[PDB]
Amino acid sequence: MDRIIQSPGKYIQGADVINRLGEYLKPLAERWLVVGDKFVLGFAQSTVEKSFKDAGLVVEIAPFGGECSQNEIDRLRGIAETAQCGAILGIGGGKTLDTAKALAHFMGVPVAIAPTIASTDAPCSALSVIYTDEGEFDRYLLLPNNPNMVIVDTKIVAGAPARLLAAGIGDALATWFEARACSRSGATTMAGGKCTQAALALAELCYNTLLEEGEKAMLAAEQHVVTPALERVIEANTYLSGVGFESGGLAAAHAVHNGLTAIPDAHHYYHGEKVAFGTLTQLVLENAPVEEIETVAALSHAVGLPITLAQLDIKEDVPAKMRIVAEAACAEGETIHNMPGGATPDQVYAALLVADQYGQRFLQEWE
Amino acid sequence: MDRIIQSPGKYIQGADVINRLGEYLKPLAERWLVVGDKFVLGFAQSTVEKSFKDAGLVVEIAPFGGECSQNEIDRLRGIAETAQCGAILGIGGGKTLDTAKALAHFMGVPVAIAPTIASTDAPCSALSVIYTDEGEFDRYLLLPNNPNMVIVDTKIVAGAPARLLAAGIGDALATWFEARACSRSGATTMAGGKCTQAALALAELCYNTLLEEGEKAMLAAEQHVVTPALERVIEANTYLSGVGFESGGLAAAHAVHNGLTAIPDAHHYYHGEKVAFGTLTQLVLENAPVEEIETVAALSHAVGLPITLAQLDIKEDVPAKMRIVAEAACAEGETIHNMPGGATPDQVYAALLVADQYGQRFLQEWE
Amino acid sequence: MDRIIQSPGKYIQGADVINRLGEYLKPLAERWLVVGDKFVLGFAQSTVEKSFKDAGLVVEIAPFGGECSQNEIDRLRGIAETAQCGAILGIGGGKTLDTAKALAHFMGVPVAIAPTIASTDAPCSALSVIYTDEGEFDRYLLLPNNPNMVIVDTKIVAGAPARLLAAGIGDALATWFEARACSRSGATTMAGGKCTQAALALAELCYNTLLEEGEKAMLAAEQHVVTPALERVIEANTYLSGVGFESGGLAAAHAVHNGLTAIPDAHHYYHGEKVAFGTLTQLVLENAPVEEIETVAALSHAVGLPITLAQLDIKEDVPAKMRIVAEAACAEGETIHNMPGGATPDQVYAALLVADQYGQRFLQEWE
Amino acid sequence: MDRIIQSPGKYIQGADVINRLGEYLKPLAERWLVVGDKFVLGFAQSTVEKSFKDAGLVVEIAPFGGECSQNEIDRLRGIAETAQCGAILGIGGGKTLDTAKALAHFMGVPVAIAPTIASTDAPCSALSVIYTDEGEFDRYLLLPNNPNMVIVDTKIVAGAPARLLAAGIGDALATWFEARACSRSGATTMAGGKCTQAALALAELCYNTLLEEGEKAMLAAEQHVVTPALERVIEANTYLSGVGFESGGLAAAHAVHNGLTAIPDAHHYYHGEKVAFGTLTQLVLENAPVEEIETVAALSHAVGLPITLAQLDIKEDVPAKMRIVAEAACAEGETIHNMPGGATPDQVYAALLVADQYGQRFLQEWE
Ligand SMILES: NC(=O)c1ccc[n+]([C@@H]2O[C@H](COP(=O)([O-])OP(=O)(O)OC[C@H]3O[C@@H](n4cnc5c(N)ncnc54)[C@H](O)[C@@H]3O)[C@@H](O)[C@H]2O)c1
Ligand SMILES: NC(=O)c1ccc[n+]([C@@H]2O[C@H](COP(=O)([O-])OP(=O)(O)OC[C@H]3O[C@@H](n4cnc5c(N)ncnc54)[C@H](O)[C@@H]3O)[C@@H](O)[C@H]2O)c1
Ligand SMILES: NC(=O)c1ccc[n+]([C@@H]2O[C@H](COP(=O)([O-])OP(=O)(O)OC[C@H]3O[C@@H](n4cnc5c(N)ncnc54)[C@H](O)[C@@H]3O)[C@@H](O)[C@H]2O)c1
Ligand SMILES: NC(=O)c1ccc[n+]([C@@H]2O[C@H](COP(=O)([O-])OP(=O)(O)OC[C@H]3O[C@@H](n4cnc5c(N)ncnc54)[C@H](O)[C@@H]3O)[C@@H](O)[C@H]2O)c1
Ligand SMILES: [Zn+2]
Ligand SMILES: [Zn+2]
Ligand SMILES: [Zn+2]
Ligand SMILES: [Zn+2]
Repeated sequence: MDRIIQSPGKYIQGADVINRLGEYLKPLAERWLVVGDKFVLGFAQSTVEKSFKDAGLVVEIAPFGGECSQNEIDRLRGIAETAQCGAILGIGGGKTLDTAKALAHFMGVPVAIAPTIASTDAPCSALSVIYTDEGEFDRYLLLPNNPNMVIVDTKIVAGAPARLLAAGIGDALATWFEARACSRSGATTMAGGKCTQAALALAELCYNTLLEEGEKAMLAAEQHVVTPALERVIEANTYLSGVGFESGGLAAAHAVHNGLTAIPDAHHYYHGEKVAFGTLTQLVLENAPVEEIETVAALSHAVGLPITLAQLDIKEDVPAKMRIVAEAACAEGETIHNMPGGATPDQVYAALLVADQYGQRFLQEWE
Repeated sequence: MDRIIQSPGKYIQGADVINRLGEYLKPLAERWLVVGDKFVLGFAQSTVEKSFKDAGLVVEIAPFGGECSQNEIDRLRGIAETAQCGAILGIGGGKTLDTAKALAHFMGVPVAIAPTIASTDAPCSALSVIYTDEGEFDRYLLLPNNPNMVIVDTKIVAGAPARLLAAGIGDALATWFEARACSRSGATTMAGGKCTQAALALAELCYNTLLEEGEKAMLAAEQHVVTPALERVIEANTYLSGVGFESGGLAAAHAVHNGLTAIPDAHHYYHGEKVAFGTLTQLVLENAPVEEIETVAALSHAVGLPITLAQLDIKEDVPAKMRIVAEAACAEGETIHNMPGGATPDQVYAALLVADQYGQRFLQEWE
Repeated sequence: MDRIIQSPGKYIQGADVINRLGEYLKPLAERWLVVGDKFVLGFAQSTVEKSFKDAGLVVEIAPFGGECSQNEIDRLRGIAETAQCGAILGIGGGKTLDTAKALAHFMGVPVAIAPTIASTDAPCSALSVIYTDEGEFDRYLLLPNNPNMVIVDTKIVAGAPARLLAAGIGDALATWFEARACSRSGATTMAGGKCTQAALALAELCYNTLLEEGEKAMLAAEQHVVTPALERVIEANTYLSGVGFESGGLAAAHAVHNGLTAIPDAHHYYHGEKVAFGTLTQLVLENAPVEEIETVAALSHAVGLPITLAQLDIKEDVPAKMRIVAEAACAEGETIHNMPGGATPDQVYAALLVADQYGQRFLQEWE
Repeated sequence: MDRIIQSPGKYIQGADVINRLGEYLKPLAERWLVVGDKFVLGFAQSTVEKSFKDAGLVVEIAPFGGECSQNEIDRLRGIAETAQCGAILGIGGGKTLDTAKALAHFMGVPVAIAPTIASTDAPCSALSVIYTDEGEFDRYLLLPNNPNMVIVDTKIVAGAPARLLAAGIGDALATWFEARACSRSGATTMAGGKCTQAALALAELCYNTLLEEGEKAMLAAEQHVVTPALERVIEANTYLSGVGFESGGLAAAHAVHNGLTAIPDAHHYYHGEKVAFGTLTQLVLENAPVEEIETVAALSHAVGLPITLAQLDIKEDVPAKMRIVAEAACAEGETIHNMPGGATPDQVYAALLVADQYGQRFLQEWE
């Protein structure tokens, strides 16, 4: 069938690009509603206002309630209609960004996306994940296009807690493995077609970038400063991983992430931290070579991601919980079925326990 | 400076995808002006009308005058307002697509483009070239965004003259060398910033695809059939080179192309045919290793592109003509200035004569 | 523009060459003033006198006051005019040698240079660095030629404190990295032109020599004896590094050295010890691969050079001091601007902190 | 023994650098004798006079007799004292440069040389060959130093006959093999000591430059234009081979050259043309591996150098002539004695016949 690749229309990254926001956004619309993470507005709200004002734009700022829920979106629709804005800007982490995309779609207007962390591969995709106000999965909202514009201030990312950069590394490290599995199996992507070569190349670049640059990038995030390694890892966590997962494919790592959220123990760990264990689980399923397993385990360990179930607070009733994870992972319409030859609940259960054992031996040997 | 990559929002490629234009375009608008010339509407019109009709869309077919000019745009816009079209589809070669992009810009509506050939890398880009009704360059029209949707029917492309596929290879083969040069010089790209890693990776993938698949694809093109090699070369010629040139950078090869168009002798050659000589010229300028120049000359020769001035019909008064080419290639604003260290007219002159001598020696040996 | 390489007219190294000084110097002049480091004159003054006397030359010996200042040079001019000498010999470390060059230039006579340590790349260059008597930077004196003759007694070098050989390793280890950056950026060299191939080759040889021979050479310097590894490292620290920096180029490592001298904490560390940290800082800026960073950090550590700010006594108020270092490093006319794409004060600050972190982890891991 | 490298003080190369002779030479002297023959002053004189005039210098043009002989030197010195010149500029080919170096020596003043061809490696060296007014070898004049300044206008060199560039390649291609042999035998170099690492690295760079760039440069030479390949070959032919031979060492190839000049048949060939056969002779003597001899024969053949005795017009009485060559090459004082293990007349005789047979087989295969 057809080969399809999707992208945001334009992706921009640079130090202090928050000062140029207005100038980049001006071609899209004159009037703007900003949906902003509260923490971020706390240090940056004047800077944002000045950026728009200097470009001759009209802007109103709405603080974000914190969850991408139907209620929050509806609240923001009300504010948007009153403002009669021609476009939405999301500025924050993934929850803020998914909310802005959904809002913009319901208002039928352009959306710009300004990640203030590089924590997940949400920013670039044509998808918003909707939750209940209690923080539970509600539904996927499939958008007819990717954001018009994605603008990443690398200095703001560098000032955020380093754990959130690690989390994004854990999210993005899965990308190549999942897109390759889908290539091998011939699976349809979220873009609705088979893999392009472009998408697999970006997915592989993502993996190699993290291997070469991940540890260097963490030194910079820990000191809250911008270096070339950090710029490269931000691009990987954001553009490469975004295009790679959506237009290259999802498989076991994401299915296992979803499984793990059915366990209360891990629910407050970051998306990428759960994806990280999902990647190790996937390498058991696809029987990756010893040196590949070790390379991934070593990078994950070096940036502080979990490589064991105990690092996700899964310490008691492990067999029973892994049954739950395995069943959820193989539910109808999960992406585990994109693996070459598929995966049964028993195969995933087996992979979970064995990945945990590999993690546990890796750690012991590290003293 | 910021690092920027731009892309069409969605790129789709597949055999007989023209049957699916409706389902794919539906999410963007209900009412469409379809702009195509007589020849294309000749084979395509009834298929388009049925695909749109079955998706529940409205179409207004507007035969195209053949030239991308302000008058032609105004006329078509005339027709589009009357019909109350929400979106433009261009279907055909580069002049038709250029026109649909410009029209859609002036009317503030989305654009889809459906190339029926793969002969240049211009289609996916955020640029429209405006011409006189007589066919002379008027001005470049910079667009605020790349086409919303690009849809390539590989079966229609396979039916086009094989010469046009080779010409496309000639245009796309420059991509890597020009992006690499701009990366070495730190030049600004047409997307408005410095190179992303993503853009450089797609430019290099373009090059490697053409090396690996070029000759195989030309066998398919000459038999007018679709193979995976042809599919890959079409992607390289269209998506990879489009992103590579616009977000990776242009340099000497394109500037030499422009110089060659000041020479009446070379008027009957396609864009990519002149660019193919420009690439060899560039490799002399940057003093590429013998093995690289030989690889490029061999691929160019194997798919029928020119590697000498005589194969562009430049046979008489060659010194005098190359002074003209060199002076034009080095005109203020030209992309030759993106080469590391720049290039003077004298340097470009020298490279033109030596690239020609190199091509001549290469042809002599080949027999 | 023009490609230029500069050299001393003749470079000589050998064990006990101090005995052949007179014979080597005789073609330049009959009457000589020797400007001599006091420590050196303390053990070698009779040997020097005998060398000249045996060759039939006339010599007068002036002990060097210790700083290359305008006053010291003026004092020595007075002595030289009275002596009516036809040439100057400098014998000592870098401060003695720069003084002799400056003196010889002001008297308009030939200069010979006899390093008694291999501590910096001063000896061979067409430059004298002038200081205040208080030991502060005054001005660069650009000489119209390099020394006529450079004569290195490898046994005298071997008898000096081993720390001063390490210091020279730290000075010379920067050479390849800086000349390569300048090659990449197209920067002008101190010789006034673009890089020759000759200069880059000598710069690269310098780096590879230190990697292969640095540790072996330190064993010999510690035992105060001459081996082939020591002879090779002396040549690297003196001729290779001299030609390499002047005719290949300076970039971030030297700019960072200059920054660090604005900090009182490090002021009494040797030139090369500060350059060593500057090299690690540069490898952050140019995003060197992990294995290159590690190779350089390991060699620097093995010969006793600093790889952390604490090893230069920068232990308190580090952020504030690194702002100072970064601003000085990027001052107008510094060589940091020779890096590909340049470097802002923020980029250099970032590189300083991250290089320090890499150093600190390297040391921790070394237990 | 001491390790010594000698070099010209400053080497400058660039297109149209003749326009900058004044600014570059100013630092050495105010008043100049410019020595050039009719032909060179023919194209160069007005340019030189304007460059000097604009720098504020005085010039006295002294047309050169064509032969480097004691009479010619005395005459010119005559003119130089009258004019009260502080420095000599030689401009032209090797006989003019030789003369300027010798003159400047006898008058005790600095010398600048501006080669208008790149056909031998003699220009940069500290040696002048003196001849009879009739053109016969009189004596070698050893100079205490290399030229103060060497200035090569690559655009003038590109205008010279292509044959002279190839001849230069022939002269420079020996450099690495002769320096390597002297390094293996421990022979003393013309600079008066054992090999430095620097000199061996420049000799090997010369070889690799010619391999990589030789054929490319010959295309530029034949079109009479400047490319980077030509620039690199000019540097190899002039600076790298000059330092390589004088500070690296001469061996069999030069001795064979000398032997070949005792044979009237080879009189119409350039120095580098005879040396090219001498190199192949040397590779037989040292029993170089088949792949090395083939590489050298192929490069020599590709740029038009002789690889057989017939291509030096030695066609009759070849055994008898090769006895003469072998005896002369092995004369007391000749450099063949620097080969590891030495060489007897019989060994050299054998190598000459076998090198010829090798060349003949190589030409037969090539068609
Ligand atoms: N749509 C997709 O394709 C896709 C893909 C992956 C993940 N997601 C979604 O992404 C969400 C997770 O995003 P997230 O982990 O970024 O959560 P988030 O948006 O809640 O951000 C995490 C935390 O980071 C803080 N933060 C943000 N910027 C900061 C800054 N500059 N300095 C300091 N703190 C800062 C926020 O205040 C917040 O507390 C989930 O809802 C998940 O479903 C969507
Ligand atoms: N200087 C220039 O103007 C220049 C230079 C180089 C390339 N080009 C490009 O080349 C084009 C020139 O050709 P054109 O304008 O006449 O375009 P065109 O559309 O007429 O090109 C040939 C056509 O034949 C069609 N075709 C033939 N048999 C077919 C079959 N069996 N099934 C399906 N399709 C079939 C192809 O699909 C294609 O549309 C330009 O539009 C431009 O894109 C232009
Ligand atoms: N001109 C240039 O291109 C260039 C390049 C680099 C550095 N420099 C200059 O070099 C200077 C630093 O030179 P340095 O570090 O050699 O300083 P230095 O000349 O003061 O020598 C350092 C110490 O070594 C001692 N010493 C010298 N020879 C000895 C021996 N044989 N045995 C024992 N002790 C011996 C001296 O007495 C002195 O105390 C600075 O002024 C710097 O600006 C110039
Ligand atoms: N046995 C020998 O004497 C021997 C052997 C081998 C090589 N050589 C070398 O070759 C030389 C022989 O040639 P020559 O002495 O007649 O030297 P020459 O200077 O006349 O050589 C040719 C000249 O043509 C000039 N030229 C021609 N067209 C030009 C243009 N358009 N622009 C600029 N310059 C242009 C070149 O610059 C060059 O100076 C010797 O001087 C020596 O260096 C000598
Ligand atoms: Zn994810
Ligand atoms: Zn093009
Ligand atoms: Zn230094
Ligand atoms: Zn020679």
